[PDB]
Amino acid sequence: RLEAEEVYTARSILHPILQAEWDLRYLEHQRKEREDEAKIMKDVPGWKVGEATSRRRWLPPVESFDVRPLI
Amino acid sequence: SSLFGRTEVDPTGKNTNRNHQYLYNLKVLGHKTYTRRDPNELQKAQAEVDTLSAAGRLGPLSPF
Amino acid sequence: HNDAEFLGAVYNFSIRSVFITGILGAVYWRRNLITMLLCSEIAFIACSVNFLYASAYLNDMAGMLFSITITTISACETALGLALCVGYFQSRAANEVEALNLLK
Amino acid sequence: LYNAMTPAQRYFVEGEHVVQAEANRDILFTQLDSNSYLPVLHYVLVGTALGVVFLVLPLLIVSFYIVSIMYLLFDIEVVYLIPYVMTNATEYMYWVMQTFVAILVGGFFYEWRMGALEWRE
Amino acid sequence: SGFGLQSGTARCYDWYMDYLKCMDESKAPMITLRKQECSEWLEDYNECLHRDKLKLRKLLIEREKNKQEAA
Amino acid sequence: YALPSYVIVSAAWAAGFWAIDTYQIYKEGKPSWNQNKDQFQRALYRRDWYLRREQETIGM
Amino acid sequence: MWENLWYLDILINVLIITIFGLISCSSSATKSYDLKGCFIISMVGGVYDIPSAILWCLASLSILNFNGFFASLFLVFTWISNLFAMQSLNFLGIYLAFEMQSLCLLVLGKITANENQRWFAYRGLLKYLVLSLIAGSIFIFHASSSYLQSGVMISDSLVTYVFLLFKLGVAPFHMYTLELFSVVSRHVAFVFSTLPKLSVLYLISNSNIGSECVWWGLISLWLGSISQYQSVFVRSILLYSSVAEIGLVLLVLQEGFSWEAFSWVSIYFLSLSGVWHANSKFVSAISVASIAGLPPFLGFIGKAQILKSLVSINLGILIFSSILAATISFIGYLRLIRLMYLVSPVKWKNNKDSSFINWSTWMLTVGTLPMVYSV
Amino acid sequence: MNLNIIMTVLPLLVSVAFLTLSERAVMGSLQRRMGPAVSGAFGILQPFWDGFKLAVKEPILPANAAAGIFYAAPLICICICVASWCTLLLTDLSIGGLFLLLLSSLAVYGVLLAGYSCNSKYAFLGCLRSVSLMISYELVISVVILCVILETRDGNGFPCLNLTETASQTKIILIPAGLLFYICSLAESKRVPFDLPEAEAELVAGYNVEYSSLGFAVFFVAEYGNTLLMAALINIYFLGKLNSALIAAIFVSFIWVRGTLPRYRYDMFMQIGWKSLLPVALALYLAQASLGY
Amino acid sequence: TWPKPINPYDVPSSPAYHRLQEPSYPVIDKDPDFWTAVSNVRKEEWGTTAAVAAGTFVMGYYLGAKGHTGKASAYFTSFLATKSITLYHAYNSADRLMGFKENSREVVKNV
Amino acid sequence: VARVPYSHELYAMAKHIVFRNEKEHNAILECKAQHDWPEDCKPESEAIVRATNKLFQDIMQKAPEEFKDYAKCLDWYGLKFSKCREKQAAFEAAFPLSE
Amino acid sequence: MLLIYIMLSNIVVLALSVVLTSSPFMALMYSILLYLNVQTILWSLGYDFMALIYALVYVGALAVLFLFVVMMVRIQVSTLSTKTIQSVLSWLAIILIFSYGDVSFSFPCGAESLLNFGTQLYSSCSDLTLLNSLALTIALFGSLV
Amino acid sequence: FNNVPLMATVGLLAGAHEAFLHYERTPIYGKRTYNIIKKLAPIVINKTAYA
Ligand SMILES: CCCCCCCCCCCCCCCCCC(=O)OC[C@H](COP(=O)([O-])OCC(O)COP(=O)([O-])OC[C@@H](COC(=O)CCCCCCCCCCCCCCCCC)OC(=O)CCCCCCCCCCCCCCCCC)OC(=O)CCCCCCCCCCCCCCCCC
Ligand SMILES: CCCCCCCCCCCCCCCCCC(=O)O[C@@H](COC(=O)CCCCCCCCCCCCCCC)COP(=O)(O)OCC[N+](C)(C)C
Ligand SMILES: CCCCCCCCCCCCCCCCCC(=O)O[C@@H](COC(=O)CCCCCCCCCCCCCCC)COP(=O)(O)OCC[N+](C)(C)C
Ligand SMILES: CCCCCCCCCCCCCCCCCC(=O)O[C@@H](COC(=O)CCCCCCCCCCCCCCC)COP(=O)(O)OCC[N+](C)(C)C
Ligand SMILES: CCCCCCCCCCCCCCCCCCCC(=O)O[C@H](COC(=O)CCCCCCCCCCCCCC)COP(=O)(O)OCCN
Repeated sequence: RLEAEEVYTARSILHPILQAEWDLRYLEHQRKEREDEAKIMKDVPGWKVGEATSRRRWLPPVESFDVRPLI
Repeated sequence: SSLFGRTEVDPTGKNTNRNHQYLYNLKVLGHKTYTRRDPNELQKAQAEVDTLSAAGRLGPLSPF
Repeated sequence: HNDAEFLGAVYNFSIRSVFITGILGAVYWRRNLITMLLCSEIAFIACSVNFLYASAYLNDMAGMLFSITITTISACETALGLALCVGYFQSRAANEVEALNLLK
Repeated sequence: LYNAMTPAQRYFVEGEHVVQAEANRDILFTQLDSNSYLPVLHYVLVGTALGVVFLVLPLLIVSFYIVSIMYLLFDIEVVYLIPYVMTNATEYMYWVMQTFVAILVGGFFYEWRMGALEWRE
Repeated sequence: SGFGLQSGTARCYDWYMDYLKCMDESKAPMITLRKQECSEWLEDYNECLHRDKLKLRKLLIEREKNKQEAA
Repeated sequence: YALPSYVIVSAAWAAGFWAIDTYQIYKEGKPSWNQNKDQFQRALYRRDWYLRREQETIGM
Repeated sequence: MWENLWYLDILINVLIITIFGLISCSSSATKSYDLKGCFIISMVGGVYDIPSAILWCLASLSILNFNGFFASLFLVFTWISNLFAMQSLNFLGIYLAFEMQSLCLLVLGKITANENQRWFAYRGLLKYLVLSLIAGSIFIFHASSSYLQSGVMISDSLVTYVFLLFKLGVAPFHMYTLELFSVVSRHVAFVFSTLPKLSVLYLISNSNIGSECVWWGLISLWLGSISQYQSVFVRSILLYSSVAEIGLVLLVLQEGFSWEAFSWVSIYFLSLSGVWHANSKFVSAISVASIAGLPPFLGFIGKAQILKSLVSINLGILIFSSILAATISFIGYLRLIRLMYLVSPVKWKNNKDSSFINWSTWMLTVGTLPMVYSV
Repeated sequence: MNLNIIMTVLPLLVSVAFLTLSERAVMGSLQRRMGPAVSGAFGILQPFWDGFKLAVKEPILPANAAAGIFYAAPLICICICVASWCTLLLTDLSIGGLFLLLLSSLAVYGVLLAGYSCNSKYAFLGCLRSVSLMISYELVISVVILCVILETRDGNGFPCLNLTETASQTKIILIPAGLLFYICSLAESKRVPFDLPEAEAELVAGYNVEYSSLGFAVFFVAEYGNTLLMAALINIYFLGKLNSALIAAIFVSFIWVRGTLPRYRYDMFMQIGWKSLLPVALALYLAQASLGY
Repeated sequence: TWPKPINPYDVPSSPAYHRLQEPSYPVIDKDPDFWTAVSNVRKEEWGTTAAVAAGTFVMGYYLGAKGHTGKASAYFTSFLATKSITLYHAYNSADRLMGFKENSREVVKNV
Repeated sequence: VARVPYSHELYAMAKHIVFRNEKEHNAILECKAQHDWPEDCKPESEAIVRATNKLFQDIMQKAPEEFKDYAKCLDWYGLKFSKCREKQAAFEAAFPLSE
Repeated sequence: MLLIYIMLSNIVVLALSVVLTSSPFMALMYSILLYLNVQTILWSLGYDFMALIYALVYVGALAVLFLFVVMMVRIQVSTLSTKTIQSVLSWLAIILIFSYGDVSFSFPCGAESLLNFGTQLYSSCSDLTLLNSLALTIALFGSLV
Repeated sequence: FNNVPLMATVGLLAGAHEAFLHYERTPIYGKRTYNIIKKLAPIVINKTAYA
């Protein structure tokens, strides 16, 4: 029980930093993607790059690095 | 419960009809609601971070 | 272009085929009572797999609980049905030939 | 070998080096293939091939029904008990488990009382 | 249900709860009316569940990119 | 005599256990490859793998 | 933890009675009246409303005519399934409760058949099982597709409506009742053609499980009436009468008339009790008359509630069909009356076990005047 | 694939052969005899002679039986034994011992299929008796495993059934459950006390007796392999980290108990498993559950 | 996203059934124990319990005598009915303590 | 590209972070709890990333061998703190926490 | 991706084989192989315990029950082979019609945890676990008599 | 053309009913010289066309 509490404490400390670096990486990738999208959609009229799919809440990516099929 | 439930009348009359599902989810799971940060605060904070980085007080974005 | 869309379509085709093969298979190709209950099990398994798939899609536990319920009820139903089949077969009169094959 | 197909799965790492490294990788438990059942299936194929080789080499040169049903129903009861052992139970989880066990012990008592457990039949 | 697979809650539990809260706020005498008033929240929940708008947007981008490449 | 047959079984399994232990510790890189991993540990290992590959790409 | 105690008490009660009955099993008391009384007392702990009190009344009356600890235990299991069906909030509650009830039907049917009756009883139980498996599998497959598409399990859907249509036995999903109930014991057929209905009606009324389509009740009304008229066997006449009536009741219940269906089910139970447990010609005649809907008996009040509800919705086709189908049904009931007193001398077994039968006949005669307020 | 599979399979084959040699070496020692000395001098090579000779014997064409199922039964057993050992030594599967329990429930198929091949009225009852014994003592094994999982937690505190983590600590509390695991292991290997076969199988009631070539060889080899797997499981769960010496000692113990105990009748062993072993294992489970975390 | 860390020993859990209601009356005890609820049961309720117990003893004996086991049935029926009524009374008293139901007498008796 | 030290390193510096970097950790927790969108929390994410990287660098100079030794021990023992008590105590002595 | 596809496509061939075969014993064997393929499909969606459950309850126990019944009731069903070319194509057409153009959703991967599953089964969802236990008791009592 | 689908459906249901009744009686065990579909297809087609 005490080793578990130590491990939990450590993990709770690391989680903010890992989520912050993931979020920052997400932001640079999304920016690069939007730059490419704007480049591709320059010809098409009435297209707005960076339109919000969800009006209010942030939509997280369904696919994640952590979950990988067992087979 | 999650799968089953029964209904009783309120003698006092204070409690009234609301969605049972909503009330259950609020009591057992809870609702997380988030706001959107106003742009001026964010701009100032970001500028402050950048200023400190230029000064060199803050550390590297990447360790190596 | 998207592997997941292709895989989702393949899964949907496969699961639907397995369901129809279970429900209508033994009746179509006339079989004994034992094959009818085995195909009924195949169909229930297909539905439970669909629930597990949905639970993975929505990150929800409801399908996993419905699926454990299917496993329990399906096994109880099969055990009772097989008991009925044995009792039916032990009471067969000499004249009766394919007693188990009602669909004949 | 499952391969990440999106940038988010690849931890937003750019380049084609990563894709090649991932595809030609080895199944390591301390890397990208943890709790993987693919080795088990490689083992099943090896075992089947080994048997097939042995098999082909020389060629060139009422109580039972009752026990089955009781086994199936007790097995499902144990399947229900398996999640409980895999959690650090609280007082209320303990009492729910105790009710479940009481129902199982009642069914066992019915089997004992009615003579099903005796195998004379 | 509403519970998550690993912990917490389902991937789109909050969107559904938002829609339920909107329906609770509404004073319409029938459920049909309230759903009509809260339809936009339902559209957000459906959007988070299946990402249909994002898929359409990606399809259009890919198709235009193919058209540019062929030309 | 029971002892020679018993010795052969013991030694053969000891040799197999050593060979698998060393082989794995050589490839996986640690004696703890077999230890149980939860979701957090699996995600950490996956992140480490992707970060190492990114570092390799950056270096060259 | 206190809310859980209410539910927990029922389980504790059932287990202790089960183990007491097992320990005190002897030839001296084959009819365990004491256990029957304990079971009745136990089922009072699940009464929360008026529909639950009707469920208790019907279960207790059914329990009286079962012989032996085993049958009464399986009736208590049926009661538990019925109580949980009324409280089901999603697909899992519906599926679980109804399939448990199906299991209890399969056991009750199996354990009330003699060795000479096994050939036909086990065939009818097997046919019931296979049809039930088709219904349950189609239900769960569609429920899975709905859960995937919507993300939530909501009991307001076409999938549940079609499933509950199968459970009621209307439109083309009434054949299991005909095949199974013809070959089983009279009590088992009576208790499982009335009690299960109350739970389904409660679920439909409370969970808004109604459709705009009137074809299924119209079909059940016409098919049942014509098949009742053309049926030579008396069991088929009684079985098809329930099909026709439950079709009409289904049509009335979709439009929101819950009170009338809950009063109808109680009157129908009392009316069917005396015809099914036939011992006296007079009791059977009064029962047939009540099922027919003759005005001096309580059956008239039950039919009146449904007909009165029909005129409010103002659907002409339903009213016309109802009148003609009722006439056709009346011809079948007249056939039943003719068979008893106008065809040949009738001799029946002296099964002097009229537990609630005299009370039911009295309640049918006497009850019309007290319940006149409803109609 | 991986080179580890070779390093697992080859030791299993050598070890199983010497297991067969040990069985008779011990039985001879108990009965004031000696280990076979006409095959060679050291006696190391005695099993290879049997296996090589069994290869030479002329094949018999199958009679009045389906060919597929006849071929399938050896493949099924040779697959289960391999998968078991390779999931016992080369995997990190969080619920790995549960997988082993699943792999042990599949050993029933080989016996059943062998019985089906006979297609004899007596053999139908004989196979049903063997499978009844296996399922009856597999239920008890499952309850014992449940007792094993209450006491097995990992460093991070997450309950699981990883063989490495259960092996890491030795818990003396579980020893009451290890006795039941040992009796059940004897039953699952059809040892003498639970050896219903031998009495029934003197006449050709039905069993793997039908095979008399590479088919019969794999069955016997698999029998010893399963017995050794049970010995490994007894070591890994109740006796600490995997020790080759302990696995061999447990096998020797099996042989000793075999020799010193007479066989049981059909009703007697099954009555032991349902009305004796199962209540004891349930009491041990409830006691461990009530002790708490 | 990142998996949230879970503490195995303290995993959030809740009972199956929940009463969706805000306490209308004062909350004498937020989470009453069984003994606290039993101690707050009214005298009239205990009288009902004893009347039920006696009646069920007589009915149990009557029904048991037809099967030659009157005493055993009488005691079992008494125990069963007393237990069920007592649990009902304790549930009602716990609800009164929680403030869901009227607790005027309860608050006065135990301040 | 935002990047932070490897798992073994983060575990070895975990105790130090909450004593030395409290400000950034609290800030990031509060903002993350308040705002779902990742852009809204970009300043605090950048802050905690930079702070962790700075901590890694100052540990690498002040106690180069002690940190490396602890990180290797933790990696060898599969990120289990209990087995590395001696090395942890040495590293903590060499580089005191909470300044 | 190839392995997941192969398993998904195979499940159809293993389901078709059961109905087509005329031997009840062989149909069970194909069903057992179908159950194993379902375990392997579940492994690709990220479930380990659930896939174990399917194999334990169905392969381990239910299949044994089916074999026991089949042996006791053994009938001569090798009468005639009726698998005319016309019949098979009609069956494959019915299957194709039913299993076509349904709503498809992207393949998901979801890590499961027993700690959460056990917690929910014995706390929030205790009502289901006990009703299922009652269902098992009903089956036990009815089957044994 | 908008309202015929109903009549066509009813005719198809009636023809399927009659065709099934004919098919059910025919014996699987005995080999039949004639093709069953050739016998049954006119039933369904004619009923649907007349309706
Ligand atoms: C003494 C006072 C009684 C007066 C009033 C009764 C109310 C107080 C209850 C007091 C108890 C007396 C029982 C009489 C009524 C039973 C109702 C009831 O009890 O619960 C209702 C009551 C609250 O529910 P509610 O009053 O119905 O209102 C809720 C909502 O309004 C929602 O419920 P709703 O459905 O009523 O909603 C209103 C409804 C309007 O509904 C109505 O108008 C109802 C009309 C009343 C008809 C009465 C006949 C019903 C048959 C049931 C017979 C009672 C059996 C007794 C069972 C319980 C025994 C105690 O509107 C609708 O449209 C819904 C449709 C309703 C059905 C349609 C009515 C037709 C029924 C069939 C009639 C057909 C005729 C057939 C034959 C007739 C021949 C003459 O619950 C309680 O107070 C607690 C229950 C506690 C019971 C047992 C617990 C004590 C013992 C604990 C441990 C037990 C173990 C130890 C054993 C001890 C002994 C050994
Ligand atoms: C406002 C009321 C109108 C609404 C109607 C619904 C409400 C019901 C109100 C009155 C209900 C009365 C029910 C009448 C039942 C008739 C009594 C009965 O059935 O006795 C049986 C009882 O049979 C048994 O099986 C006895 C077993 C249990 C005995 C009673 C159980 C008592 C449990 C406690 C009940 C109290 C209720 C608990 C709290 C409400 C005896 O008959 P037999 O001996 O089997 O055969 C008779 C033979 N012959 C007539 C031809 C001579
Ligand atoms: C009037 C107030 C006091 C009445 C005295 C009764 C107090 C005794 C405590 C309660 C015991 C049960 C009450 C008796 C009612 C039913 C008992 C019964 O079934 O009567 C006979 C048989 O059944 C009947 O005859 C039916 C009688 C129906 C009830 C008639 C009695 C009416 C008043 C009794 C109960 C009134 C209230 C009881 C206290 C509240 C029992 O037969 P045996 O088991 O063989 O016992 C006889 C003993 N021995 C032969 C060995 C000498
Ligand atoms: C028809 C219903 C079918 C489905 C029913 C589902 C609903 C029932 C689900 C519950 C099953 C039983 C689980 C226990 C029920 C009530 C909970 C309970 O009483 O346990 C107490 C535990 O409290 C106790 O009083 C401990 C002593 C309990 C002793 C026995 C009471 C429960 C007996 C259960 C019956 C099972 C025993 C064997 C079955 C015959 C409450 O838990 P905690 O408050 O978290 O733990 C105490 C910590 N603290 C108070 C400080 C917050
Ligand atoms: C009493 C203390 C009070 C506290 C309560 C605790 C209760 C005991 C719990 C402790 C757990 C350990 C129990 C050990 C397993 C024995 C199981 C119960 C003993 C028993 O009933 O005897 C026989 C079962 O043993 C057998 O005969 C099985 C067959 C044995 C053959 C193989 C034996 C292998 C060697 C023994 C294991 C040693 C391991 C290492 C060598 C049944 O027979 P019965 O008919 O007489 O009983 C029926 C009489 N109604």
